[PDB]
Amino acid sequence: NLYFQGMNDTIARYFDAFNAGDTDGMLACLSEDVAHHVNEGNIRVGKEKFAAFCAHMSHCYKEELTDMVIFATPDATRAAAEYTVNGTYLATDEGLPEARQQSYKLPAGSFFDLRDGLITRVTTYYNLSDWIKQVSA
Amino acid sequence: NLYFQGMNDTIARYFDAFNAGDTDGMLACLSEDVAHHVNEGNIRVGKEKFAAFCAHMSHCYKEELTDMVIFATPDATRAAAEYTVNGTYLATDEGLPEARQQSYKLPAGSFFDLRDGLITRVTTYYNLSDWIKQVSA
Ligand SMILES: [Ca+2]
Repeated sequence: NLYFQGMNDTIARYFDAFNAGDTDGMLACLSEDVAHHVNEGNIRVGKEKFAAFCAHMSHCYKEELTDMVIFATPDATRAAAEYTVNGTYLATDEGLPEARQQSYKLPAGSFFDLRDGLITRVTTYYNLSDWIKQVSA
Repeated sequence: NLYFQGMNDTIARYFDAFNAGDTDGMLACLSEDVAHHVNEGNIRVGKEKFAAFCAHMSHCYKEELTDMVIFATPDATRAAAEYTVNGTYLATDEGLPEARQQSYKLPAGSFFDLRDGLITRVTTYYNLSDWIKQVSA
């Protein structure tokens, strides 16, 4: 059971870009065939969809990630991170509770597939019911 | 880029025990103060609760985990695992759909804290909406 940094630098860049509000930096970390596995949702393929997804998030939420742990990996083609999402609910996300600038804080995690240093798959996990409880009410 | 070896394979033992249906083996991987995060509002602490929880699972589901990838930190105090859950829904779990021996397959992920080689925290995520869709079919 050997572990190393693998392609973790890409994962670091990705999250750093997120915290900077830099979608361009995030997109730069992704392969053209990127499969985004939406929590409690569907699988969205490609950068056009990803950019749209980011825009949507940018409208609804203002967030910063803290307590970031990017795990050592047994395989350069895989990665994992656990962290804390801190945010403000700026504008109502369709189907979710009404936004009134609620403050929230939630544990989260992400798993990835990589190919040659680019993320080919991203799966983000968090407890949606927990979040809903915080913003409802 | 250097490597390290995680010699104490507590996480692997834990999942191996799970697969073998050996709750004793799972319990042995945990600290007396283990915090089982079902959700924010519901953190079950200790081995008595965990054993009851396994009995509950044992009643409702039969599952095997495959495609296991385990991640670590150099200090050995944090870990993550991504895998595939393959099961049969044996008996109804309160608030979930009716059990009819439906088969299901879905990805899942777990995050752990460890101290002195024992699991002190366990959190597991998966696409619940997807699961519900699968068993409702
Ligand atoms: Ca046993």
